Amino acid sequence: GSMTLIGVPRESAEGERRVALVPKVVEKLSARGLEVVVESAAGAGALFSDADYERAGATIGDPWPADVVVKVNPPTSDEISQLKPGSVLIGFLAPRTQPELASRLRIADVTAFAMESIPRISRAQTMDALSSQANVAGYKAVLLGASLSTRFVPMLTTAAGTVKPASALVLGVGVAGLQALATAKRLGAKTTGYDVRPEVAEQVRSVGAQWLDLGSEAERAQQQQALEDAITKFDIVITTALVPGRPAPRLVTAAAATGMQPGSVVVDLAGETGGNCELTEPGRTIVHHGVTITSPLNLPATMPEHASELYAKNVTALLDLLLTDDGVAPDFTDEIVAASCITRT
Amino acid sequence: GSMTLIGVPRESAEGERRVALVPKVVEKLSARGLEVVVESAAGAGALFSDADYERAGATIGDPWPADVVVKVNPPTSDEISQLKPGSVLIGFLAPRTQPELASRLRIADVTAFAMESIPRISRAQTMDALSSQANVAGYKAVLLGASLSTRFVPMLTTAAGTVKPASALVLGVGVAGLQALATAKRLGAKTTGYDVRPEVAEQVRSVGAQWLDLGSEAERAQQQQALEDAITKFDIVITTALVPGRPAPRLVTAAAATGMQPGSVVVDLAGETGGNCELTEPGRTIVHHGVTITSPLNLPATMPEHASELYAKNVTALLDLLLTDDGVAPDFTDEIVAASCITRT
Ligand SMILES: [Ca+2]
Ligand SMILES: [Ca+2]
Ligand SMILES: [Ca+2]
Ligand SMILES: [Ca+2]
Ligand SMILES: [Ca+2]
Ligand SMILES: [Ca+2]
Ligand code: NA
Ligand code: NA
Repeated sequence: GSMTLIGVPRESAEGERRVALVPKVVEKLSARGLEVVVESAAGAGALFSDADYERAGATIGDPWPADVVVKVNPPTSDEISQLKPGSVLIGFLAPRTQPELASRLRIADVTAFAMESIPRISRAQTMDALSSQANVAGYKAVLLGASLSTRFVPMLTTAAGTVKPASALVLGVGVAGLQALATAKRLGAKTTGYDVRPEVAEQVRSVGAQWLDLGSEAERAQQQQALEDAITKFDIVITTALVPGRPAPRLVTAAAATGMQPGSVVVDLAGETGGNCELTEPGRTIVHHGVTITSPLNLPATMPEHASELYAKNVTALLDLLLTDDGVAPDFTDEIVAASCITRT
Repeated sequence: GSMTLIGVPRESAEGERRVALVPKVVEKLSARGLEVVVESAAGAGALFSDADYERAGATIGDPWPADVVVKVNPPTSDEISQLKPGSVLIGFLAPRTQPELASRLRIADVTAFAMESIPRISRAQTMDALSSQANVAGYKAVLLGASLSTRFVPMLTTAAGTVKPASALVLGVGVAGLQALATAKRLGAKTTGYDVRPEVAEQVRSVGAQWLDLGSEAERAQQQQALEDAITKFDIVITTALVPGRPAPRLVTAAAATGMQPGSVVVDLAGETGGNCELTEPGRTIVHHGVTITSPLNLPATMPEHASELYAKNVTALLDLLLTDDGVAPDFTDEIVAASCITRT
């Protein structure tokens, strides 16, 4: 590993607090003989110091000309300009929403792997960055809902009075939605999950939530109306549904939100692509007819040490495929390597 | 009840969102024949509307000249100027920290009852406003700690990696501290409670927390040092200890806080009286050597519907003592009435 240098930059995006490698993971790479260069204050968002990285065997310095640069968010034009020809870049590279990025990296002679493009196969389970970040997001979505609510989540019997538990509904039960159900349940909520994919029922039940069953043309309208009616009954509604490269599916109409009791909260995780809720204002928290509608845009950044640690393990699992005793040598017959590389033509 | 008018003002204090009666409680008073006047937008902080109050039988109007005015925070000079002679005022009246208030109310010919001065006796269990508000505060303290942490609270085993649970320590286990222990446990933390009163051990254990045992002159120093060392081991530390009318007890030294791991959080509930933590900046969240120190000043206001509902039940339980078929007639031979009245000389 001594001839291979891995570079970790500070994330430049507004509000970002994650860093692509954390000191514990850097320590493992150093122990294997790889050289790691970490940009000064790269870990500052996650409350790490430069000394933490140096203790893990890194040097503090310019990360951009490394043989392999590992980062979180897509690189800016100015960042790409600093990559050296023949290098590898690993990170979220927005293959759907930033298609020019692939072109730019190819022109720069950088071989680049998009973490979003890691295929959903058994061998890649440890490399699934979309899932690790979504786990953090689902957990923090519940904390945000509970923090904005005007009411307790758990049932409590106090000397002053008794209160019923909150009912929480999660719409879209992928990784974030499942973690939201689990976290809401921990906190004492009565929980219900809904997803257009029927096979998700088992997962919803496995975390102790009720599976919402609604009951083609005039039937589809009865269904939409049944979903709208169901939403009005909940104190906390968390929406998570995405379509890669497309607007977020509309799941919470204006009427549904308006029909919720005062002090209820809708936590819409889909704000970057338009929101699942018609009344969502991306990146803001607003009140509509006494109902709080909030649209966090980067929940992983709000819990940045564990978001970064999990992400770092995802990135290093992929990197381990790319490394041989000879240094950096991606095997393009490996499905994971071929599927995630955005620069190969 | 038809000849007795109860007035509910909008709280004027910066950041306050509670209201002394909520619509559900107003409904009960109306049903008994009492007239209730609620100031317009009094419930707006808790997301209630004027229509909610009118539906509960209230009229919307000037609350100050009522026979009984019920409010949350101590009245300002201008508010006192609007009370009518011969009226009753019930609320938090800061008997320790605002002694002139009693004098001012006496001069105004108002008979005033401080909720802080409700005696801690069996008959007054339903009237304990300090406790109901502290329950809300302990719960919201944990949500705030978990929201500021850079790490998960629960142990999780994910495809990306496993994380250990957070350890939470609560210093001062009265009502807020006990609810903080219970809430942290719900969320998945390993919990420990500490209090200078030994009899609190049973309460700490009853919520599934470990009781911290530390081990006169040089012994007291060994104890302080043992507490300091213990604090460094925790991911979330919640401090709640108060002395009525005096500075908050110092429980977390600068060294203790500094010795905590990066991304750990200290949630100090005692900021209004100086803070339990030496590094606390009242009403702010700061970072010191990678450790987050936060000092919320009004956690009840952050969950205002249930804080107000419980408070409303406390206030109305006292009010029921003061009411007879004849209207307002406090019996000063009743220990609760005599102990809580601050204007009687
Ligand atoms: Ca080299
Ligand atoms: Ca090194
Ligand atoms: Ca390898
Ligand atoms: Ca009258
Ligand atoms: Ca009336
Ligand atoms: Ca009575
Ligand atoms: Na409901
Ligand atoms: Na620890």
